[PDB]
Amino acid sequence: PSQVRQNYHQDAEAAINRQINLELYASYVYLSMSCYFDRDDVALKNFAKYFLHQSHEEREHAEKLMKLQNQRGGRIFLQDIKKPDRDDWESGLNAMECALHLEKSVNQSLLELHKLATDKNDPHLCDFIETYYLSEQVKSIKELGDHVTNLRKMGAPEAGMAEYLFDKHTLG
Amino acid sequence: PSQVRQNYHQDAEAAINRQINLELYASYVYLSMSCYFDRDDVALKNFAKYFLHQSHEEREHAEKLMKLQNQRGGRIFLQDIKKPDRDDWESGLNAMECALHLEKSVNQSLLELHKLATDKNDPHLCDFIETYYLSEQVKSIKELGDHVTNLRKMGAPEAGMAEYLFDKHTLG
Amino acid sequence: PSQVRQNYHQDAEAAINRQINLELYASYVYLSMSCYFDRDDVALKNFAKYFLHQSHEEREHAEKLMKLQNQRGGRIFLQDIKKPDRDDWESGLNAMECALHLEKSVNQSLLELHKLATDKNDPHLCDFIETYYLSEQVKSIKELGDHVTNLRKMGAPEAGMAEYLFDKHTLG
Amino acid sequence: PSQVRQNYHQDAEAAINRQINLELYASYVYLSMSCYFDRDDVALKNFAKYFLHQSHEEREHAEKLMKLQNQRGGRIFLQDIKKPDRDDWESGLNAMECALHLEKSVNQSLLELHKLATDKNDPHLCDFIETYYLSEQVKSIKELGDHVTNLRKMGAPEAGMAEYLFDKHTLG
Amino acid sequence: PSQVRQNYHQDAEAAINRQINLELYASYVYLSMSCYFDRDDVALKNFAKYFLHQSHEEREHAEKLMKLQNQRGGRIFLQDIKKPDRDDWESGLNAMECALHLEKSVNQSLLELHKLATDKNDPHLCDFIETYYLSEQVKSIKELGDHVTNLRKMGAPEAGMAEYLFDKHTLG
Amino acid sequence: PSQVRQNYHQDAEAAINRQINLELYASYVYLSMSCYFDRDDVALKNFAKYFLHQSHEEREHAEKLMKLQNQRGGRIFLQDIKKPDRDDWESGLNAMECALHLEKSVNQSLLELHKLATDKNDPHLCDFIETYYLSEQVKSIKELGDHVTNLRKMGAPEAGMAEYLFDKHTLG
Ligand SMILES: [Fe+3]
Ligand SMILES: [Fe+3]
Ligand SMILES: [Fe+3]
Ligand SMILES: [Fe+3]
Ligand SMILES: [Fe+3]
Ligand SMILES: [Fe+3]
Repeated sequence: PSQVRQNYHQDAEAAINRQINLELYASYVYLSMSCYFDRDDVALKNFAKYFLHQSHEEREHAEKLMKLQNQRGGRIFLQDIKKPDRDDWESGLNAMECALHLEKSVNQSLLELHKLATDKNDPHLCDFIETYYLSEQVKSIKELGDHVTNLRKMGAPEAGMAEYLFDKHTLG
Repeated sequence: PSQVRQNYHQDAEAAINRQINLELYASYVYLSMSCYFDRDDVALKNFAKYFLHQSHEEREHAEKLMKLQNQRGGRIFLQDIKKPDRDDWESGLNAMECALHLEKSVNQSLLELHKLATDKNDPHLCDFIETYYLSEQVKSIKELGDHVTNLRKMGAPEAGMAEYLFDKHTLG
Repeated sequence: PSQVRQNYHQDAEAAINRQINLELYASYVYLSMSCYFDRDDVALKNFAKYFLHQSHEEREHAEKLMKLQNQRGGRIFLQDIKKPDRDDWESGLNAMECALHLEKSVNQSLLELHKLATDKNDPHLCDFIETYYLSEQVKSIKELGDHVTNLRKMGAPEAGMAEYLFDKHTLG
Repeated sequence: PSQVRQNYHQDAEAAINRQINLELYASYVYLSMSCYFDRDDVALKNFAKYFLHQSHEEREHAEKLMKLQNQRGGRIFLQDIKKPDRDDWESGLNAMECALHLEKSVNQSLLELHKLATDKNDPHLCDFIETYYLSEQVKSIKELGDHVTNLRKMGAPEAGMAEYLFDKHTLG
Repeated sequence: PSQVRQNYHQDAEAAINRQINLELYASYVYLSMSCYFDRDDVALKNFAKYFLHQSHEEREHAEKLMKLQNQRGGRIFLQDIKKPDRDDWESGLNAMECALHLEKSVNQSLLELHKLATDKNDPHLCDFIETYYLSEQVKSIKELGDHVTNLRKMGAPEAGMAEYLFDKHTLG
Repeated sequence: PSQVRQNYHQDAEAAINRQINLELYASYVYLSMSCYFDRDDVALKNFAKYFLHQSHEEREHAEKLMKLQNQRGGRIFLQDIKKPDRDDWESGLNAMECALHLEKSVNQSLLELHKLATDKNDPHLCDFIETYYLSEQVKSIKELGDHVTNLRKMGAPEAGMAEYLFDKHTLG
């Protein structure tokens, strides 16, 4: 074993490698949304800015899980990063609704990982997930729900001034 | 009697204890409106800010009446603070119309208290109500009437951009 | 259900609404103690200052629980705020001993709420209670015990200089 | 066609989408090298810093090609990002020699893309590749050759002080 | 019982007194290592500085456990501090390997204490150990493993320039 | 012998190792007094501050004797640090009287060590004890005698305001 390794089960080492690939895939989906809003037939620059910011945040989450795996004396194994489900994201409203669905699937995976660390009696790993990951997911899910509510009430997508004025006043 | 007590009738001491409970109840109604606009299915953050500010102002009015009762040598007696009439406030327009009705009922109670101090020949108590309470109620009632007029003219609640743009330009 | 709701049981939503009413009641008891020390027949101004500070801290605790209920997608329901047990608090020593009893009853309710979140497997709710509530209650209970010990040793209430010199040197 | 499109052949649009996937793959290989030097059985922190810097530079190259494709009125199509050839990189010398081989394969692909733009008479695309890509590759290839020369002369890998003192004096 | 005591079992009070003696013993072992590197026949001043810093950190850990025992209303009982296993520590490499073994034995004792607080349902005591002790031990164990790896690769102890150049470049 | 050793007798080397253990024991007794005044049933915070300061001063005296032993080319040998005589120190007056007795026993040991260095003709060792130790002990003994005199005249321990007002005005 590694000279530093203590109280660190092989099931937890394997589950951390699965979470690293999921954060890298989330970063790639947000990059694809950012490219779509910069097309000349779409042209919404504060929507493009917003999704490029989310893409860089998800890469930082991934690089912080790699640091934890080396600190406990586990070994990192990388896999393929699969392509997104779509190339064309249809509208400002539909992109926000797709992002809300993604963030809820990442939160479900983190809750399953906390349950495994609890069953293996790893208190350091439980505290790391609570402190750096769970409170950030709850904050992101609430912001995306508030954006979907306002866009639906203004009459997006059919009311043509709706996505233009939301790009200026909320995302500006 | 208290060693400080002079020209202070027992009817006025009892009427001051009734006004203290009414300001505490007004503060609780504005807190309930502030919580409603922060729901994920409502999401109007400048409406939530506005009503939380009114809730803190009404508590200051209450604490200033307690100071007056101790200065004249009367004795404070507290009662229950009853719950608001509603949990769901329906829209931005309906909440402003409920607040206009509340502020007019607080003003009516203050006018009845000035009439009692006039009949008992208490000039210090008449001047305190004129200086700190009557000119603040007239200013608050006029502001709420101007907000109701603008929201009705923009087409709230059915015109979906109306409450969104009023939250940005008047309450911002 | 709310579009944001995930891993949030209806028993926990109901227990959070009970804790909100208990913090609002604690805030009202400290306001009643602050009024008592400002009477002309009592006249202890640093005792009055101390309890008005505790009353404002307990309102902030309440408003922070309302924010958590809206973030997880639950619904806030308000009740009556009942009046305190007393209008006259007898002395500086007796008021500190009543406050020590109140803070221990609020801590017991928070420990029962952490036990319920543990049984329902809600790690986000467990961490919120640990981080913002449990370490503040332990710190408040120790300060109140140290004030009761010093006042009893100086000979309060019968030694008339005791509460006067404690108001100047500890609460000043 | 797009309303902005002028002098932009479909073969060049397809070749730009192939270069975008190659820069994203280069960024992933440098991230895998950075993780290796942070293991407790390797522990070379200025080697880890150096490769994390190269990984972030290659992502910026990719995001700048996406901007060019939208400016000329072409359409971006993403593919899978394949995993690196290795998980264990053996030594400081072997990692520098693998990086020199990678940078020469990226330069060969850029030279083939300039030849295609020359044959299609696209002067704007020729100038973009010359100005932002060709002079950066020649500078990177020369730096990596100088690092390999010094490490071989000091006696790496078998002379144990060689990689330690190069980490302190050249990469510090 | 103490007037402040709530939810605090006598087994946990006894286990906290055992951890206080273990941190005081760790502080004494690091002081003995610091004296050894200041001998005229050893003369390594950055090694002496490094171990004197660790000795002062372990005393702060002890004094913070005493504060917790008084806050929960338990009673402190002191024992003898036993002498270290050695007076002569042989080399820079052997001292780092002895320190790595000590830090892993302190971490094992803290994990046994978290398991006891979990079984007694003491959430305040669980959070204190997680927040102030577990993340500091994991960070210290990883640093000591990286120092042992570099010293072995440079050829310590037999390669006479190895401990001299590590004292200048890593501990400087 | 050590290459630096000159005019340094083996009896003096052995007497310096005995004085090192006595300063470490004095530091441990003052730490036990500091913990006692922070109990919730005692609660005297300027008494707790005062004794924690004395505990840190006695550790500095010990670390300065270790430096002298290495400078003259002698060898340090550590022993057990025995536990204090008491866990409960009864009052502010009784703790000051115990500290006065301790400081006089440390001074007696230093006078016996100066007499031995005089008999062995070691002028450097005589000057070190005069310059750094003898004038500090005479100053500490006089301060403790003045504190005992004032506490006895104010009526401590039975006059309950005595230790409270001395904590505020002399130790503040
Ligand atoms: Fe994430
Ligand atoms: Fe008012
Ligand atoms: Fe509270
Ligand atoms: Fe490149
Ligand atoms: Fe420690
Ligand atoms: Fe001393």
